Amino acid sequence: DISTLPRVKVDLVKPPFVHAHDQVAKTGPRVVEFTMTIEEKKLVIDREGTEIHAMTFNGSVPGPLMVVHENDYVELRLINPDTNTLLHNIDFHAATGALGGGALTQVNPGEETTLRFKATKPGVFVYHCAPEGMVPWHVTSGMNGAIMVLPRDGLKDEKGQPLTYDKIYYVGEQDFYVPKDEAGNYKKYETPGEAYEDAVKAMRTLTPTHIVFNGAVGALTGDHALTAAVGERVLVVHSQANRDTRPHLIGGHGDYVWATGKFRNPPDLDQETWLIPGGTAGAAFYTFRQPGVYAYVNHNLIEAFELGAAGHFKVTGEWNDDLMTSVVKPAS
Amino acid sequence: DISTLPRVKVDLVKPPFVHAHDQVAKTGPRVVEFTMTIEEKKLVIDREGTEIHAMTFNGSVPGPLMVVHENDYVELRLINPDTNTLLHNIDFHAATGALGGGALTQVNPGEETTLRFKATKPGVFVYHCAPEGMVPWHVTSGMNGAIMVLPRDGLKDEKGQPLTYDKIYYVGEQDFYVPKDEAGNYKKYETPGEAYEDAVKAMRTLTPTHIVFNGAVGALTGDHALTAAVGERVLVVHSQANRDTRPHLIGGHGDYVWATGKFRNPPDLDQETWLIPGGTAGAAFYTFRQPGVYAYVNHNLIEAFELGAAGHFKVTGEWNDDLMTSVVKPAS
Amino acid sequence: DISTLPRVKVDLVKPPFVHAHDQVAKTGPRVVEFTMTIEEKKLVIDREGTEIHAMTFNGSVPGPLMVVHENDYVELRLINPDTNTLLHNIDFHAATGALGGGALTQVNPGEETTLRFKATKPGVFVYHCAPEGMVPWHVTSGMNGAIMVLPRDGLKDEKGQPLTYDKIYYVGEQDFYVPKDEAGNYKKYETPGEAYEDAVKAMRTLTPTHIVFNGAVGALTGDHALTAAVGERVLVVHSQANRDTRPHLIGGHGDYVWATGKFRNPPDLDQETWLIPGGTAGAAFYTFRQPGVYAYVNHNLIEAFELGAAGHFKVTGEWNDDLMTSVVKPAS
Ligand SMILES: O=N[O-]
Ligand SMILES: O=N[O-]
Ligand SMILES: O=N[O-]
Ligand SMILES: O=N[O-]
Ligand SMILES: O=N[O-]
Ligand SMILES: O=N[O-]
Ligand SMILES: O=N[O-]
Ligand SMILES: O=N[O-]
Ligand SMILES: O=N[O-]
Ligand SMILES: O=N[O-]
Ligand SMILES: O=N[O-]
Ligand SMILES: O=N[O-]
Ligand SMILES: O=N[O-]
Ligand SMILES: O=N[O-]
Ligand SMILES: O=N[O-]
Ligand SMILES: O=N[O-]
Ligand SMILES: O=N[O-]
Ligand SMILES: O=N[O-]
Ligand SMILES: [Cu+2]
Ligand SMILES: [Cu+2]
Ligand SMILES: [Cu+2]
Ligand SMILES: [Cu+2]
Ligand SMILES: [Cu+2]
Ligand SMILES: [Cu+2]
Repeated sequence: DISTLPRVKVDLVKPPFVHAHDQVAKTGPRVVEFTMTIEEKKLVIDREGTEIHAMTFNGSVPGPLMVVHENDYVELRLINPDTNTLLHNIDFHAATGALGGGALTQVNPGEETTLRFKATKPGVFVYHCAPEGMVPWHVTSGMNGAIMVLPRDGLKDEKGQPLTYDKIYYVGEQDFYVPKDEAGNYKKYETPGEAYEDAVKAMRTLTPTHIVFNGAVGALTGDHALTAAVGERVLVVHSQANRDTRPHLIGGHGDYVWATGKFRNPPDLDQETWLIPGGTAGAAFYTFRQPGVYAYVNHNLIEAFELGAAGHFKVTGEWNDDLMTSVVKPAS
Repeated sequence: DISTLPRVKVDLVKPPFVHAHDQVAKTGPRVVEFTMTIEEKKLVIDREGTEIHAMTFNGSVPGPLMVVHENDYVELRLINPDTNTLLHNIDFHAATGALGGGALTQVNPGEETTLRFKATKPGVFVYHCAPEGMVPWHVTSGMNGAIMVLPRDGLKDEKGQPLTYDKIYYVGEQDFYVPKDEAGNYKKYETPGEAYEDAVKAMRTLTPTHIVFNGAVGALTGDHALTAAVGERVLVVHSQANRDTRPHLIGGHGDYVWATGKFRNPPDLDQETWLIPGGTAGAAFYTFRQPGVYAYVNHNLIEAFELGAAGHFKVTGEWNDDLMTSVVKPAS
Repeated sequence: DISTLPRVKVDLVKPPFVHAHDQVAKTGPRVVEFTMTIEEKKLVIDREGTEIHAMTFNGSVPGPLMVVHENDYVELRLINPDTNTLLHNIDFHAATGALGGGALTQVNPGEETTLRFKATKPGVFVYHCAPEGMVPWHVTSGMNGAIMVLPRDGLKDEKGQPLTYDKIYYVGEQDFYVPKDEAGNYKKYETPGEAYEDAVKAMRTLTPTHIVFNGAVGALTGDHALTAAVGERVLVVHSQANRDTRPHLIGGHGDYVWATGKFRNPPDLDQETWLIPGGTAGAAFYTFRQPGVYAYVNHNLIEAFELGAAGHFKVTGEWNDDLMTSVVKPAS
């Protein structure tokens, strides 16, 4: 009887940050309420000024990470304002039935809907838009995110002992397929609907023009680098709604990885690189042991360093010479 | 001494159905006899009327699923009638030696051969044609299928308790590479041999023109949708003989998945999407909990909704509002 | 205190062979010293005489396999002679900090450097060149290899019992992207630097022109086939520094596979085919049971038989008819 359960309202934050939550559940099951507003907007995705018409949940690519516990109810109010032009919906891979909620959430511009589902399976899961006849176009225009359903007693290692993270980041990786003219220049369109048939042709090549983290080439660099300190335990959630990726922390490892993101399974240990299949979210836990700049990449290095799938951590603290040292610096 | 073992003759059925078998072995080891006849035939693969010269085992793409138990002997009579034009053979990934039987089964049109092998390893496995110098052409023309070798005591969960399926379906996913003229129109050929050099060039792009389930775009839809009922336990065997795929049940999960298809390993639990590498068969077990239409896709959504890798389940029974419900239907 | 540890100098051997080592450690932790010399050289990669400017560690593609034990120190002297033209470095995925050593090992032609790191995590790991702004170009020109960090007590099966290999081979798989003129003919260049902008354009297609084992189409065939005997236990280490692969032994299996190469995890059993993600090394253990020719392939069969990713084992000994036999040889 759901009317007797506590309700809690959560305000979502922009990726790669994550809203505040408890790892170990401090209450019984709740109905957790979220609101998202669909925004169709122009996005500049690279250093050259290439623009697309992005389709977003809450104004960002990816959409924000939602965090609940196993056997909570998720109640989502989804708003499609009349400033948009397209019909949208939402499919949660975490949910059971009705095409993951897609069949129940079709909203024209000017409409809203509220869906509730029970989070019965622990893990990270993709959510994405999926309107009949236009599914890949929506998804590859940026309309995807993830939801983390924590076990009520938090995360566990391969022996069942507690694993506790100090920080958590969300990396959404996005494949874009920007249409090109005959010579290979990217095309521009006034509206999203203009691009439709050129978008289909670009997608059918199966060759993305850009692969980015957090919506743009270089989005997780500079002043937007991820930060941590030596000794901190960091959880990195990584989603790809459409195409396989293979994350790698340059200078580190995945100490504990759930590559396909489902926490009832034991993690894989000591990974150099792991495969997250398209349509999946995964999670990697790492304890930093050395200070400095780290790069976090898709380890198809072309996709990383030419197409955009690379970000940075900046880590503070003490250098450990036992782990690594230059015995003879580069010299003639 | 094989002459003292019982012999049983099995008649194969068309995919996505599977011949009758026992999950838990009701007899000791047997020699299980199968016959397959190679058919080269014209196939229409999409709604536009694109035709290829398919190369098939038993007239279907994929070839039929064979089912035996661990330590049975498989005896296959392979017939290549003189109405075909090409040399064929068979390679079982389940078998040990002689290129999986490929070296022993080369049959010109007008010839037959009988191979026997012992099924020493439990799991689902690919089989495919593999004639010297023309291996990918045969495979990507549809000449592949799968064989399931059940443990003698049936399937087990991650704790070693019995898992029993009520229904079993076989989904063969096929990458096709249809040659195109300069403008991008699909070419046509009177005979398979005509296509050879254009087929090689099309394959070398590594970009399939169509990716389909059960031999055609929309083959597992409409009146050919897969069916189940709420509460039924369904095993879905999925093979891809040449290229990676990432199955996903839209509105459901893989409760227990053997992504690389080998049953001595514990299954992965609660999967949203799983990766079956090319040259592998995998298996996913799901208990349906909600009625309605489900879509089963390769979750590269371009491959699914543009190139053809999507089918449907239609599930009957009672809706459960506790799992999912529309709190406020789409409204202005 | 590292000055009190024994030092041992190892001389590396050309792939696919591996330098002599102990499986179970016969000493305490050591500093293990290796030298590698960078060689930029012309390489013929296919039967047609296509040439590239390869960038190599120690003259080979892949670079040589290094073998140490968990908690040894690796000390590498890296030499870039003044006959080379480019700046190089090395990144070990086995190492912790400084971009896997990349930040500390930048060597112009005419320079050398010595790096030491502690091998804290057991497994096979990729190493590769990774100079700032030119990472994929170096890697896809062949500048990668692998390092195996054995547990001090050797390898273990899924139950923790010892697994001992009689032979070990290293297969480096390399994706090349040879630039093409308008008609599709491969281009030629006097120097590596000439190719730079054409190399970037070729890479951005994400479509390799050649995928090879040990640096050339057909390198592991003929008199260079891998050898074994019936009853031998063989470990095959396989790396791919940039792109996913799916190894398969034709006529055999992976009895025990660490697909992502990290030995603290239990192996997967009875694999037909396994996925090694790009930027990973994996390892497969097999006991041969039948004599004859086996092919070891990437089971995207186009990549194998058209693009070059295939090699051979030749296995000697006794044929076992119980496992497989021709009951009726091919006949009219
Ligand atoms: O600015 N809206 O695509
Ligand atoms: O956009 N309707 O609230
Ligand atoms: O789905 N593409 O890896
Ligand atoms: O091909 N998937 O990155
Ligand atoms: O190890 N960095 O690609
Ligand atoms: O999907 N389990 O990591
Ligand atoms: O109709 N045979 O290709
Ligand atoms: O086609 N020979 O039976
Ligand atoms: O083998 N192609 O995923
Ligand atoms: O790229 N494999 O679907
Ligand atoms: O969740 N359906 O792509
Ligand atoms: O291959 N084991 O699922
Ligand atoms: O011959 N050096 O590229
Ligand atoms: O190339 N310097 O030793
Ligand atoms: O990274 N390509 O499989
Ligand atoms: O697409 N990787 O072989
Ligand atoms: O089974 N050989 O591709
Ligand atoms: O990465 N473990 O096989
Ligand atoms: Cu949408
Ligand atoms: Cu989906
Ligand atoms: Cu054939
Ligand atoms: Cu095969
Ligand atoms: Cu280099
Ligand atoms: Cu790397």
